[PDB]
Parts: sequence; structure tokens; C-alpha cells
Amino acid sequence: RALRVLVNMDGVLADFEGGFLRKFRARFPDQPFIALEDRRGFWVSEQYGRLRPGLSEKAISIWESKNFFFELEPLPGAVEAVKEMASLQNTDVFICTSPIKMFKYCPYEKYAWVEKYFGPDFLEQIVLTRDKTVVSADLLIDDRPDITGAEPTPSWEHVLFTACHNQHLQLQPPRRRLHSWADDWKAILDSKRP
Amino acid sequence: RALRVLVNMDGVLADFEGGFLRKFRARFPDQPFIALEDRRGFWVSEQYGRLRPGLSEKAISIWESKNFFFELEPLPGAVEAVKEMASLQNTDVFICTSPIKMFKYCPYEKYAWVEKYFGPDFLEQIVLTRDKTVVSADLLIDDRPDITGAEPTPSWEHVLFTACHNQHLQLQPPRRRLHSWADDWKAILDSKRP
Ligand SMILES: Cc1cn([C@H]2C[C@H](O)[C@@H](COP(=O)(O)O)O2)c(=O)[nH]c1=O
Ligand SMILES: Cc1cn([C@H]2C[C@H](O)[C@@H](COP(=O)(O)O)O2)c(=O)[nH]c1=O
Ligand SMILES: [Mg+2]
Ligand SMILES: [Mg+2]
Ligand SMILES: [Mg+2]
Ligand SMILES: [Mg+2]
Repeated sequence: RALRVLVNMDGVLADFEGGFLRKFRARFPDQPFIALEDRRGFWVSEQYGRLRPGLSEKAISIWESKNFFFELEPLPGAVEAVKEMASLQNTDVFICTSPIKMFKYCPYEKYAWVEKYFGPDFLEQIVLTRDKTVVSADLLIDDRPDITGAEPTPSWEHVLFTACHNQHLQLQPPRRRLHSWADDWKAILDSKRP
Repeated sequence: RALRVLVNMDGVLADFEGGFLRKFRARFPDQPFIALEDRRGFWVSEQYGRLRPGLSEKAISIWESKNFFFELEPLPGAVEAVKEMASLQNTDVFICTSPIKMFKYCPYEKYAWVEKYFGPDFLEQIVLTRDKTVVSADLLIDDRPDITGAEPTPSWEHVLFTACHNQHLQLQPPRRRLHSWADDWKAILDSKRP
């Protein structure tokens, strides 16, 4: 009976794109890179591998490194918005996030990051999964255009969170965006309430 | 269109009760303990705290310790059964597990344990969450009697996996058990298929 909202972590709460670019340039100063304006498509590794041989593996090495996830900066407005959202009557918020294959640091640091920005009690709201379609809710706010998995008819409406890699994408109606946390997220939530 | 089954980790795949008792007795040999036959109720910490002052905190210290989760032994038949189950046509298996509050080791070691017993490709099937009711499926096989959360009407049927702490519990019809992995799990799955 409470509206349930899944909020994606990387590219929505945490600035994966910015953190990755900064750390890639610092580690690999002699390699070419993709400026954020020129990012296209969800997969960083795939765009970097097209740029040249061996860059896909070098990109992956950034996010496999210790401290990568933990040191991501929150996207503007994200912490404030999600705190407000969670505090709303008849509204339950979960943070829904996919870990990488290499599991040494990523799960741990994601829990640490949520504690850092939202406090210990918000840890109970984390769902770590590679398949978001088996998580049920009214809304999923997520920067990845193509969200698929084991469930062919997910219960949520996917609202596309704007990111550098998707900002030029024309969606099929009635697919809808949340343009940033400065955009009117309350209106989107209210549109799904009884 | 594929039957989806959530399989709980602790108390179903991994022998939490046995591992905990062994490590508690080794660390705290001068303290009283609860033999598995005498376990009642999901919460170990709560039964130990009733046994005496300070034992709840000493129990918690076992599973907060490094290597606790990783070193759990699989329950008899569990690895074999889940491998077979996953390989069945029109059947998708996810491992659905709740982490502790202290996140330094538990998420990491749970991923490590799944890799160890099921292989790298099975990592994609893990769902870490404190709330199982927001995970949608046809079945949930889980040793905890009371499974509640944000979703008042979960999409799964909860089948109670027998454990020392629940073996004496009379369930309200039509609630049903899977008595061990030697019991006929295929019959339970088939009962939910079209
Ligand atoms: C951009 C990118 C992210 N990832 C991982 C990083 C995060 O663990 C996961 C985040 O996905 P999500 O934002 O859909 O939850 O995707 C890759 O493995 N390769 C990539 O190219
Ligand atoms: C028995 C017990 C388990 N736990 C934790 C251990 C596991 O992380 C989690 C397993 O729960 P689950 O088997 O329902 O997924 O419960 C406690 O925090 N206190 C306890 O007394
Ligand atoms: Mg994302
Ligand atoms: Mg609320
Ligand atoms: Mg369990
Ligand atoms: Mg299968």
C-alpha cells in the first residue's frame, strides 16, 4: 500500500562516469579517453575498446581497483532528494545496485558508501542484484536504457535517469525521464499513487 | 514464463547453525551454549541472551568475525540440488540472502562462497537484500518462519526449509516444508508450473 521506489546507485546516486574519467586519466595519462560529452551507450568498457586495442581492459582495471566505488562523489541533489523521498508518507525507497564480477571491494564499498551518505539505518534499504527485473516496485529510477532479465514483465515503470551516455537517446513512448535530481521527482512519484 | 525459485543461503545452502556452534564453543569454551536439538526460534542471538547476560553480544561476535561466512560448510545435498535445479528447463534459480549489519566481510565472503561451490557464472544469480518480499518469484525456499517486509503480498509461495530452530513448529495450512535437500524438491517446483 506504500508506493515503492527503486533508486539505482551508479549513474543516479553516485557519479560513476566522473569518477571513472578522473581516475582513468590519472592512471593512464598517455592514453586517449572519452570526454563525458562524447560518451554514448551504457558500457564504458565497450566504447573505450572501440577507441583502441587494450583500452577495454584498462578501463575495467579502474573500477576493479580498491577505493573506486567508495570514493565516488554523489551526483548533485541525489542525497538530499533520496533522504526526502524516503521520509515521505506511504513511500518506501530501496537502493537497487548491480555489482561488478570481481567482488573483492565492490559490495563492501557500496555498503560503506550508503552508510557514509545516508546513515546506518539506510543499509536495510540496499538490494544488490545483477537482475533488476526480479525486484518488484512501482518505479525504478535508473540511467541504463535497456533493463532486462529473468522477468519479462517487471512490475515497475522504468524512468530513465539522464546521464552523459543516454542524454541524446530518443525513447519509445510512453517511456519517461527524470532529468536530474533538480527535476520534479515528486511529480513522477505522485503520478503512480492511488 | 520460466519458473523462478529463490533459494535462501544461510540455513538452506550454508550451515550457519553448525558453523556458529562450533566457532562459539571454540572461542568461548567456558560459556554455556545451545545444542542444536535445543535451538528454538530464528534468532540465535535472542536465545543466547535468554540463556544469560552478555551472551547475545558474544554470539554476534562470532558471525561478525572474518571468515565466519566464508568457512560455512554446505548443508548435505544443497550444492548438488541447486546445481540440478538451475540446469532444469524453464527454471531460473536465484540465491536470496540477507547480510548482517556489519558489512566488512559478510557480502564479500558470501560472493566468495557462491563462487567456491557453484562457480563464477553463478555469481549473476545472487540477490543480497534485507527484504525478501520485494523480490518476485514463484517460490522462496527459506528456513525462517516469518518472512515480512515492505510488500504485504509477496508473489512467491514460501516453502519452509527444515532447520533445528523450526523443526517443531506447526505451520498454518496451506504452508508447506521442504524437509532437507534429500526431500523431493522437484515435486514442489512442479506443483507451481503451468
Ligand atoms: C559503465 C560500466 C559499468 N559496469 C558496472 C559498474 C557497476 O558495478 C555496475 C553498475 O550498474 P547499474 O548502475 O546498472 O547498477 O555496472 C561495468 O561492469 N562495465 C561498464 O562499462
Ligand atoms: C541466527 C541469526 C542470523 N543473523 C543473520 C546472519 C545472516 O546474515 C542473516 C541470514 O538470514 P537469512 O538466512 O534469512 O538470509 O541473518 C543475525 O543477524 N542474527 C542471528 O541471530
Ligand atoms: Mg546505473
Ligand atoms: Mg517513507
Ligand atoms: Mg536462512
Ligand atoms: Mg534453468
